[PDB]
Amino acid sequence: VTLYKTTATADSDKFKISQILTFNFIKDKSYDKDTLVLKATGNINSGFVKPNPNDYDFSKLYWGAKYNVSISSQSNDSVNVVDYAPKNQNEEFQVQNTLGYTFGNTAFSETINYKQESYRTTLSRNTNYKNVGWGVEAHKIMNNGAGPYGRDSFHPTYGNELFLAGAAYAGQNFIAQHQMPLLSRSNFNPEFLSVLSHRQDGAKKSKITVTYQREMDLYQICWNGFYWAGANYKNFKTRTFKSTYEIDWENHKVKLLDTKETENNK
Amino acid sequence: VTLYKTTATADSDKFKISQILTFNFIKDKSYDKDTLVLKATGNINSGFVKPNPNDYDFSKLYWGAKYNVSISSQSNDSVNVVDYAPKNQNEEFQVQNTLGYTFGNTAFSETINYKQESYRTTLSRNTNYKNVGWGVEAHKIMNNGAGPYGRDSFHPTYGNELFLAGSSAYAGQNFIAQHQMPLLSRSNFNPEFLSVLSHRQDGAKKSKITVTYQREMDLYQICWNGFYWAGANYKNFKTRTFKSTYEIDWENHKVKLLDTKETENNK
Amino acid sequence: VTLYKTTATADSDKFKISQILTFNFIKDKSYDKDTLVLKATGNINSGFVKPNPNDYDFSKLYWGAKYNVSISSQSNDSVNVVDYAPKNQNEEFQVQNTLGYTFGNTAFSETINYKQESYRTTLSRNTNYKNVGWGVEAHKIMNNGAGPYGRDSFHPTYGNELFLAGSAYAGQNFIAQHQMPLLSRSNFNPEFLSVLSHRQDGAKKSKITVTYQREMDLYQICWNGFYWAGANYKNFKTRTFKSTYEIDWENHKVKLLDTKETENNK
Amino acid sequence: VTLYKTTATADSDKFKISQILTFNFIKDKSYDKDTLVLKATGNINSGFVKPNPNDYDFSKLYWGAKYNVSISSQSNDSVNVVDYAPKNQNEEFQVQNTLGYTFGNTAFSETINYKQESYRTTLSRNTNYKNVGWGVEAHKIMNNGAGPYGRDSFHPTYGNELFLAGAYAGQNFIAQHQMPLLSRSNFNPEFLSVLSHRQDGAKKSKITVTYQREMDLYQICWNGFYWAGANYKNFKTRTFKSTYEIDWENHKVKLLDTKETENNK
Amino acid sequence: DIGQGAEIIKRTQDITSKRLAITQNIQFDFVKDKKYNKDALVVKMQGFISSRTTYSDLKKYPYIKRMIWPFQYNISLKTKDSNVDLINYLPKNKIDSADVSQKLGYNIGSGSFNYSKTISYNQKNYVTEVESQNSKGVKWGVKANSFVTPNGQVSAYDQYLFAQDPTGPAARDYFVPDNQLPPLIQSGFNPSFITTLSHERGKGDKSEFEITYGRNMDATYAYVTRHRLAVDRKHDAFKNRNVTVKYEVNWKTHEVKIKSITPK
Amino acid sequence: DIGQGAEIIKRTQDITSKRLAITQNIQFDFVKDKKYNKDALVVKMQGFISSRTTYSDLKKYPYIKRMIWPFQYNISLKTKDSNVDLINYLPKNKIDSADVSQKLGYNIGSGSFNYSKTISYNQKNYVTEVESQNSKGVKWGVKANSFVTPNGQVSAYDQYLFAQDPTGPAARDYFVPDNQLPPLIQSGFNPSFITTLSHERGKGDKSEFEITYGRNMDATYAYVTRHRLAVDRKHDAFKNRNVTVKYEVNWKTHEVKIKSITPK
Amino acid sequence: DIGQGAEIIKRTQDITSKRLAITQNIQFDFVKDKKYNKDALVVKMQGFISSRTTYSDLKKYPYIKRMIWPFQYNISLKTKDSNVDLINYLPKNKIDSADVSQKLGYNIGSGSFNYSKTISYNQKNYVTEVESQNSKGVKWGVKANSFVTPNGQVSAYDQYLFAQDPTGPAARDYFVPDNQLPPLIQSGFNPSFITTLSHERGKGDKSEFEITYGRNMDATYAYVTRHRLAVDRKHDAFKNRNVTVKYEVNWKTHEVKIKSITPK
Repeated sequence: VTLYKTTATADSDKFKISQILTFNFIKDKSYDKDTLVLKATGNINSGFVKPNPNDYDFSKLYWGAKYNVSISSQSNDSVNVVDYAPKNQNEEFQVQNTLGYTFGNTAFSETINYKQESYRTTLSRNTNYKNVGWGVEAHKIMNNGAGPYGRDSFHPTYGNELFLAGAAYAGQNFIAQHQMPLLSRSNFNPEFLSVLSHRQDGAKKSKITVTYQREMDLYQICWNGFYWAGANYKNFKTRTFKSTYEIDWENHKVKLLDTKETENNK
Repeated sequence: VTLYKTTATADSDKFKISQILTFNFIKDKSYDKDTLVLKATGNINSGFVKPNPNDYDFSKLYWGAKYNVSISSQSNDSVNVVDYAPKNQNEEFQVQNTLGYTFGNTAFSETINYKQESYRTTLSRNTNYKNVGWGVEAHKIMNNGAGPYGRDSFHPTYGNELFLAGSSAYAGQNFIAQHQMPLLSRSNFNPEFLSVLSHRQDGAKKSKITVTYQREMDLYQICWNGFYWAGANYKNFKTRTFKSTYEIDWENHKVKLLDTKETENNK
Repeated sequence: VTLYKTTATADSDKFKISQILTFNFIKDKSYDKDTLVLKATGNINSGFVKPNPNDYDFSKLYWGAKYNVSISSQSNDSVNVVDYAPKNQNEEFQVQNTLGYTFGNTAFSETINYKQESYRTTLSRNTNYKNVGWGVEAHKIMNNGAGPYGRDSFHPTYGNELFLAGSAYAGQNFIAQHQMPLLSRSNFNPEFLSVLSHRQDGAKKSKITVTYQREMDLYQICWNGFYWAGANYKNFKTRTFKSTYEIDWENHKVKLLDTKETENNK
Repeated sequence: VTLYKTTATADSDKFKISQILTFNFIKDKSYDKDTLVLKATGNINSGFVKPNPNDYDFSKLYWGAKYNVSISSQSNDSVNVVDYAPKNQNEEFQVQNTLGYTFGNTAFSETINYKQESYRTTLSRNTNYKNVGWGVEAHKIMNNGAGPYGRDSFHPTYGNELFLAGAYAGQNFIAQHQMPLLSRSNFNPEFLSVLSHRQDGAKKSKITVTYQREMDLYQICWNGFYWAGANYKNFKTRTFKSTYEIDWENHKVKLLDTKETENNK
Repeated sequence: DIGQGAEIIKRTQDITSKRLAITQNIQFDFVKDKKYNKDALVVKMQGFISSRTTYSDLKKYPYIKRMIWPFQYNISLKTKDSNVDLINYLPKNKIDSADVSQKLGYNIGSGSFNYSKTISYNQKNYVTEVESQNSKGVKWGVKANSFVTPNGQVSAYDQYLFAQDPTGPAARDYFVPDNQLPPLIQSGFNPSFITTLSHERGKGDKSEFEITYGRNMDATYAYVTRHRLAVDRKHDAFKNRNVTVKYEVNWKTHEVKIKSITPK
Repeated sequence: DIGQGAEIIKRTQDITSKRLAITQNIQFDFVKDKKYNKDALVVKMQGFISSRTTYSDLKKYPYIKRMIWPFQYNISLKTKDSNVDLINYLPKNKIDSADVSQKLGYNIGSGSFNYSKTISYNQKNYVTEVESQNSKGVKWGVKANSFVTPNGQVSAYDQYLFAQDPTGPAARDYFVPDNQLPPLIQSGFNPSFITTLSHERGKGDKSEFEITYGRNMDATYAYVTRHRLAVDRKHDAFKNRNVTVKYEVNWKTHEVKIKSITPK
Repeated sequence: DIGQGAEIIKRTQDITSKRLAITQNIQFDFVKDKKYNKDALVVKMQGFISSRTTYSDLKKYPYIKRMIWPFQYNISLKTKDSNVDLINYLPKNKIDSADVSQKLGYNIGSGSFNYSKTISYNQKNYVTEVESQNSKGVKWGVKANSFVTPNGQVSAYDQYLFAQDPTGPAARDYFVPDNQLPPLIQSGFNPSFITTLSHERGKGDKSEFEITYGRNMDATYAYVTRHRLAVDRKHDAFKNRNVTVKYEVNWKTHEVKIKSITPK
């Protein structure tokens, strides 16, 4: 067994998005193919936009509600994506059934214990033998003791109470910025792993495509005269940074070839 | 110390019973006999039979209530069964005694903490110096919060409430949901048993081992008397037994399937 | 470092007392003396005596209430007892102080958490540079939920309720034998360790004195016409087994030389 | 990598303060400088003073309320203080929010779990590239179930109830055994520092090690209605300064200077 | 008791059924155990089976909203070679275990009596059951079991599962949002299964393995009538949506080729 | 402290008493400890003692139902050789230990005071006690202790133990089903006991060991009269139902022979 | 997965800004990893940032008492060398996690129903957040978060924080004593941050790093009027009280020099 390491980086200073790519080329004699371990890290800003405190009747903010990463090989190359991490978790929780009797009374109860995270990571459905992708999506978000809420919470009168503070000025009736989830207002620091195999009778060079993306949701509130109500609009803004790297399976080098910064706005 | 491995398999596709046998022949210079480690795995279907939803006044089902495995040597060979796993557990539990006084009142209580398993594994009484056998028997079965129940639960009016659901419906629809049953009652038993056998070196170059997988199926039925639904369980109403005989070559460390016997008992 | 092992045994079939002695002779070049590690095990019956069920007005039983072991060297030899196990424990326990207020109410409480053993092992006061000895004494004994009791429990009316059960025959108004502490009714299995040092310019042979002993207490109950009352009399019977072993520091051998079985009865 | 060990000691029998200095000189080929690991231990008496039981209307005691240690290099030498322990802790605690509802009400609660220590260790602000120093200060002190109290606890009527028991004034203090160990007995410091030395620097350098105690004056008085207490910080200060000569060439240390200084307010 | 770990020769094969959104990641470890009688092979089965969870309006009745979702994931390995045996596989079925705490007490202030009992056990979203196995292969079913919601746990066999008061006119609006759906429904399943297989020597060099991945989809229907919500459930709406791939194995040359895949 | 671990020579002997349903699985490890003065031998005692639990009708009074069950299991090793010592054995008796939690409190709303105490300990079905030992042998008794039921723990010395309202006419119907019987009653006992023994050199080559396995059966009787259930208990109904096996040991040739067995 | 650990060359640099009371303790580990394509450098950032917490009387209004304290600590590393990449750094931002316990129950003595839910999480005084990063550098902010007091936890964003009823005439007397202030306020901050950096070979030997330490001070004002206490809070009263140090790195000679420091 022999190992070769290297790195490659790609920045989008405009979008505040960075790709750090860490490479382990493995040559294993008990293997008929070349192995590449690829760790994808870096930064993806949430793109959070502070609300204007002067807004009176209706006000809005943007928050980072989903992060998408993908790693691909090309249809025409001999490189397949064979493994990756993290994989989808078959979630577990713990149960307690209690039955009690007194003499007259008859009590019973059930308790469940589970983990709760503000953002959840799942696989991309477009995952296949030449592409693996993950989505980090806003999951269980607590206001104070109120919640948990998500992108699609809907109360029949008060709407989506996700970042609504108290149902003053509209732009001053959002919750404190510090009270928001870190990944909604700051930066996502991805940590994803992929293992790719390469046929030895294949090309001396291949191309890998790494995509970092942010989905920004528009959260707004308005005053109807009686209450404050809120609404969340998903992926109202999308910022996407696509990089193409040239892999030299012969010399164990990597070189950035392409960059594409794409701005979608609804 | 020298180790030699091998495997042998035997299927009963009719009974859905399969024997996977894994062998470690051990030669130890500090030992005057040949050692064989035998791990017995595979599959034993429960033989579960779905009830007919159309049954009205009385309905029935079969479920896998006990699984029996045995490994034997022959009276005339020099091969003895010296060790095995699992062995019978001397069960442990934890106690908390509490005494309390207030001034006037006087409370006391005791709490016990223990494990509860739906199926329990114990040794076969026919176990001896040339035969070891285990029985995995239905033990503590919960309906919902109701229970635990077993093969011989008996309520004076409602009979055996093991798989009785309630409701004013058809009999064959008044059993509990299939998914609510114990896995080993409705699916497959995946045995994992270990045995150690010793062989005299001045003995036969070849020996014969007999491995038996078996299922005892119970008949659970319910009936409507006009006022309530009542249930009853009949043990080992059906028995399916798969017997295999393997030839052991202590000289060349080989194993070969020789006999197969599929036996069907029905009451 | 060089190690030599051996064993020696001594029985008192009359008293049901047995000494198993396990020896490690150590020669350490970084040491100017010879070392001997001596583990003392075996058996000391409790000498428990079942009560007569026919006894009517007053009844009695004997129970093993203390076990004593000692290991000694002789004043005239160069052999000192330098180390041993177990040593006396500076016992620890855990405390929880709770203060609570509601508005009106004012609660406070304190909870202590500690271990409770039926028999306790402490060092003998006669311990010195040529002798170490232990006493295993009946400590915290529970009737049912009642207790804990000891050798000197005294209720102003009911006396010592140690083994008192409850309108029957006296010899039938004791608690069940199985309800008693194991060491009060069965056998004590000592496990004591000692380390002895020997001057190299000393005698080629030394003598060690090992003593196992049992103190049997007399527990009795009587009917006064109104209640059953009990009393415990300490060391009413004493059985003592003394062995003297010859140690050959040159050849690393041990040989039993003396035996003495002594019976004291009050 | 090569390691050389040594020790050096300095006593102030007058102040009951002792410095034990343990030295590891490290020569690392992958390093361009000489390394010295210095562990500073020993003893610093609290200077606790039993109160006079005969005192009637007002009584006082001194107690050890803060301990200060520092380790320095000199401005003109090539020796910098590069590492040390302990460093300031970003304290953590555990929270439990509970919300409960009943109908046939609406209760909520929050619980926090944290450690509580009588004396707390923090870094000295004068810490810099040639000096590191620690302060061990009286922090959370419990009377009985009462407290916690500190040097500056102030009840509007009863003042500082730190060592107030409930008679004679000098007998209305809490029992001596009820006080924190570091307030009445001895502080046993255990501090670690790492210093780097330029190889083209002096064959010999000087290190200054300072042990100090701040004694607070705790007093109580009877006004006719209640007993009240007050704490005065650093009313007495005892300081022991030692200067050691480090021979980076031969890996030796030698005590050069001693200064015992007494401040009294 | 143990067998068998020594020198390995590894091969990998990866494949996707565009039609079905199922990816097989298969690793083949040929085992040369110098203490063993026969040839041995460890097949490590991984990959991705997309949830293919969909939301729609019925073609004949667009006012009725349908959620189609995976109730079971299907995994199997089989072979026809008479010279090949299945000698190990993971996971296996196990006996469930639980903790019990049982209490009795009395009070005297008056006379009073109390009893309580607590059962404590661990739950999975999806349960992995060996549905069949023999010397020639094994088939697992990964079945929806129980899910976490506000106000407690809910069973996969409950019909009102996933249905909600509509938050809009679209089909999706009739069903719970993604943050109330577990990873195996919202996204899909990441299988990890292992099988160890033996091969008789001197009786042939080639064998064929049929690996199968797939889904059993349930359907939950919901629609609004009379200001009351009507919800209904079709169990095993679309069974055995599976892709089967045939691999050929050469035990002598250590070669692995993909023979076929259905559907593409 | 350190004694005793070095080169071993192992021998095995296995045997069954058809009459009594008792199997001895005995392993003999001859210890050649080059740091030790004497010959050494480790005897590992395993096997199976069937419960022989039975249900019947009394011959003279068939309306009375009897359950016979093992209250104690008996294990012992003895020798007569004067050159042989017992120098170690497991298990040994130990001092019981327990956890205690004790609490005092007050309230003022009014004046009120409360006290509570909790003892916490571990329980076994069967307790293993050293009943006797000396330089020539050791005897253990494994005694029924406490059993888990609905509504709490019950003592092995309770007379109404295992009795139940009959669920039928048969004898078995008068006693609790197998799922309320522990393994040592429902099935039997799997002994694990060890003894280490020394042998004086140059004073003889052969020694003889008497290993004994067995049961003490208690009997629980039940019958119906006057619509009330009559239950009675006979303790030590059948004591010392034991099998004794004589093994001969040759300390020079490392040979072990089975000399005798009673009953066959 | 594995990258990147092998042979090291270490250099240290230490420096203090008398003006600002800030000390950088910086360690440079040149990594000669024979499995790696490029040059590598690990920068270990430690030191001391004094809290510089102060208590005073306003110059224009001496009756108003001001407490100035560090709300945030600032740490950053940047470079301009195009041949230099940031390929690793610690800490990183992570997703928060919490434990949930949820309970439902019923009683019948009558009908009654109860529900309770408990969220359980871990708290820090100061939270360390990545505020920005790219291939040329990284900037962390260590932000005041939550503090332990009598009667519960309090937020750093509460305005009445640290204010108290005066125990005297001095400014300090208006604010909580040292024993109610956390180490990062009473004393200061001990930074521990790491960055791994690569360097392209044959395109230049020297690079320059800008390391920045500092504080953002908040100010809490308190004064007494009409026997009611007036407390007010100015957030980011004094932002970016930072010291920047320029280090020059020679990747060939393994030499590190201090180029500059602002302010001195």
